[PDB]
Amino acid sequence: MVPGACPLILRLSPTLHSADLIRDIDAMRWFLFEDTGVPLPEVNIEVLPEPTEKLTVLLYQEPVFSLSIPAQADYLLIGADASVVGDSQTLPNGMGQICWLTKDMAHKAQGFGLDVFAGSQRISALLKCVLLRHMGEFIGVQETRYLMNAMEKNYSELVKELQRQLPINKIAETLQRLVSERVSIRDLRLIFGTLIDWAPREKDVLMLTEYVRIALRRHILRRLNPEGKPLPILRIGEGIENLVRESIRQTAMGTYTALSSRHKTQILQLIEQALKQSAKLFIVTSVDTRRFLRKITEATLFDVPILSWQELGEESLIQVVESIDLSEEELADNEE
Amino acid sequence: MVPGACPLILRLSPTLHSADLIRDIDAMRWFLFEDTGVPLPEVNIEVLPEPTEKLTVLLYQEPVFSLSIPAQADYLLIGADASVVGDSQTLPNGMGQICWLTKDMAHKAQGFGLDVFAGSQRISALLKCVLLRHMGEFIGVQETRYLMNAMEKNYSELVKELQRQLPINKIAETLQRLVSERVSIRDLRLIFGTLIDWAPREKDVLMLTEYVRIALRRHILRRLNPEGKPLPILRIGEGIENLVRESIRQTAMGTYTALSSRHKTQILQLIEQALKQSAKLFIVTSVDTRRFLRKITEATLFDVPILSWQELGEESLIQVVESIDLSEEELADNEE
Amino acid sequence: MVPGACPLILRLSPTLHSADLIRDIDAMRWFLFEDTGVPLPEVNIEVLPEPTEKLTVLLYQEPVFSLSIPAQADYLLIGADASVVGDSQTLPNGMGQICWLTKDMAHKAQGFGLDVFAGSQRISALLKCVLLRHMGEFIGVQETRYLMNAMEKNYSELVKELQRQLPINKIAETLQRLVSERVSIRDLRLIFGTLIDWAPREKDVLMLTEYVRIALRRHILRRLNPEGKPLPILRIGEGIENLVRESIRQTAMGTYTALSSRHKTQILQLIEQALKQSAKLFIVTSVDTRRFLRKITEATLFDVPILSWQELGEESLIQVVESIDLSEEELADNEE
Repeated sequence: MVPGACPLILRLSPTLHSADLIRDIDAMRWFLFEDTGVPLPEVNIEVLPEPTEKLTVLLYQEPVFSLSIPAQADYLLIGADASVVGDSQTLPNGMGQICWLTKDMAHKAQGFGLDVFAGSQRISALLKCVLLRHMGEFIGVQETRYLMNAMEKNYSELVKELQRQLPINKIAETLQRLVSERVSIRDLRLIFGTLIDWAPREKDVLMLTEYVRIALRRHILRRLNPEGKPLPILRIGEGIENLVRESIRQTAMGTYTALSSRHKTQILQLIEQALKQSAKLFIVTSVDTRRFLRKITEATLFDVPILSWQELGEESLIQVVESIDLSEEELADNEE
Repeated sequence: MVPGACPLILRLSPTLHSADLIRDIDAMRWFLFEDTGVPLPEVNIEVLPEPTEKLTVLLYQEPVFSLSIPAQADYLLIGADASVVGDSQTLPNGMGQICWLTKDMAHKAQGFGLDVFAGSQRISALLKCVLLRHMGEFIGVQETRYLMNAMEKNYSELVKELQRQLPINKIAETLQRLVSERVSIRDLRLIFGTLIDWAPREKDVLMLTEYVRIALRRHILRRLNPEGKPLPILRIGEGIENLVRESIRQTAMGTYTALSSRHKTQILQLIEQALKQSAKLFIVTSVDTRRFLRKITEATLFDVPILSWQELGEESLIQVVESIDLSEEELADNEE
Repeated sequence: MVPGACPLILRLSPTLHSADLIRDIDAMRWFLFEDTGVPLPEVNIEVLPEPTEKLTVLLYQEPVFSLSIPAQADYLLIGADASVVGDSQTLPNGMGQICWLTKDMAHKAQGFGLDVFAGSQRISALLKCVLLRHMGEFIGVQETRYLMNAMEKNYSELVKELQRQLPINKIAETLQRLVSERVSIRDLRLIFGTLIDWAPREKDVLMLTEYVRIALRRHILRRLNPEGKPLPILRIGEGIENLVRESIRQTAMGTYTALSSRHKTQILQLIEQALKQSAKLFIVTSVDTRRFLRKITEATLFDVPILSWQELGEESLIQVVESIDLSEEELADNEE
């Protein structure tokens, strides 16, 4: 009887198991560490006897992924596009769209300029997807202490000064709030430097997270669109920001937004409606109200990245696509 | 002469004893630990010479379970349904309904899609029931310290930070208030993380329990209805919440509800009456007054789970069944 | 010359001594420990040469029990009833009624469904009676420390937290006030848990005793009437409680009752008069004034148990028998 949940469990029918699943999942963990910077816990492989082909992924033993692979399913494609179509189903919890392809169709898709997974990889490229939706749960206080104890090899004075500046719970909160926005924390040295520089002059951890986001803005803007080509930007017009700035209320532990449910909701469906025009769009708002806006749209729209004007340097052009704007609701709609 | 009561004693006539009772009770304890997360103390088996077939379950040597199995009783069914009927009796203390079945009738019931216990299992499936009604008594201060000392293997910094945040009595109070609502505490890591994040900004342990309940809401909503099918929700109309919000009185150790016995009582019989329409219903109220409402209906209706609006995510639909509503009583009924 | 009185001395004529008195008294001590939870000190047997058959029981060397067994006395019955009668005498200090029976009459009484003591047991069943009248003197500060040092085997953190909460004299006071009401303290774990939960928010030890009584209310209601059959309840009407609530006066060390001797006395004889209708009755009053009422009737009526409304759960019915009520006296009788 040992307390503490088992962190990561992958349950598979013995048909799906193979000899290269171990090293494939190992390489998946290594790649995810190099990309997002959060060291994932080693996976526990459980063989579940079942005639029906099914796999499940268990985070802390709460079933969060469950999928049944069809019989003809041997080549896997993540996401859907116009060039290749056929046998597509939507992942649960709104994680997206996937397709199963035959040998020839998948060869054509691979030739078209995409990646096609076949064999044990079909597990990894699925498992990885799940991890990208639940990454923020693998960085807490103990994981933060592990990162700091690993960084005490080369940066001993940096870690010591940081500890003298901020207690470990605030560091863990900042790292978690960074990771839950798909901002990589591989560059821990710069993060610790920014928290040290901006720690004496600030007390709400959320502002520290904003500052660490700004100091990483080069990395963020590279990881969004790797090539220098301009990808679209959806500005928010001054109405919504001017609305939300009066929602800022300050207590001894920070500043929080207080908007009526009507304003929140209408913002959510209007943003959702305006995002159907193109597959990938980047929302943009002001610096002072970026975080608050994320806090009013993180629950439903998770994959959409909410940048800020200062987080885009003057070396990046804007390629404006739309202009979202609303006035208040309770006093009068005036835009809605 | 050794002080301290004997925790768990099962007294049986020598007829009921067997060779597989030891490992059966062991597996029962293991399953209950994996389900609810509270490590139960090892059971003491006492053989009670009695011609009459009778068993008793003793928590701290205060007889709390006493049942006499009939002579023809060899196959056991927990709960009653329309498909199978015959030889049904109600467990004491309002623990429910059970049936004893013959070999053929129990085979038919098992084929119908239920579980039938026969042999030593008839003890376990009964004993377990008792444990599910008294679980909250097996988590105190010493048990909390045992859990923390077990979690000091992998999460040392998490436990140290928690201790620096909250004294052990508040942690034990929070865990007990969680377990006495059938909220599993198997995921201790997330519980400690939430208590660490929300401990500096809060002093009434009951609010901390509310926050830990919210952070577990995915688990709670899975454990209530394991399948994604919508199961019924009984809302409470705004009258009762608007009534009870003025019952909140704040002292230096927290906020408590103060309602006249008339309001409490009328709420209890009206809820009890409205719950006879369906076997299983989930009450729903507001976030601010969930706990208080539980505190005014925990004594009589224990098995009914009282969720909250925020504890249900926007990814779960509502399947409204009824709408409970009352006004005040002392000033004027106005609904009653 | 050694300070400190000899705790328990039983003085007997050599006629009454036997070879099985040692183990009989040992089993008596063990049973009393399992029942009331207070570990009694080992008895010192003194042989007192006397032609007259007489025994004495000495608590701290102050003669408190003295009885002379008649010549024809070989079978002993404790208490008197209608079915068997003959050779009955009243124990001193109002401890009750006993009977000596011949072989055939005692056999008939045993067949009637009672217990009959013969031989060395006639000492034990008498000695035990004395112990049940003076139990509260065997739990002080040293005995409390012995109980806590025994409970430091399995509950180390529970005892440590309790000590950090309450000094040992308050714990001893609470245990003594519990034992002097025939409330068993065998379940020390729950008592310590309740004192830990309710210690920060309270300073008068008497309230802590009330809370520990409430948390034990299951044990208490079982030990009063072991079977689920309803046994009578004598309510007190609102007059006396409404009278006594203004007697509550609060000093820096707690709240005490201050009533004129007339009110006290009249309450005592009226209760005594109303209790002659039935052999066994349970007084009931409000939660706020139970303890005070006991404090105004403990001196004369000791054996009568004074429960409280909250100490009876809603699962127990009331079987009201009478309704005691009085108004004030000094201002005007108005009921008396």
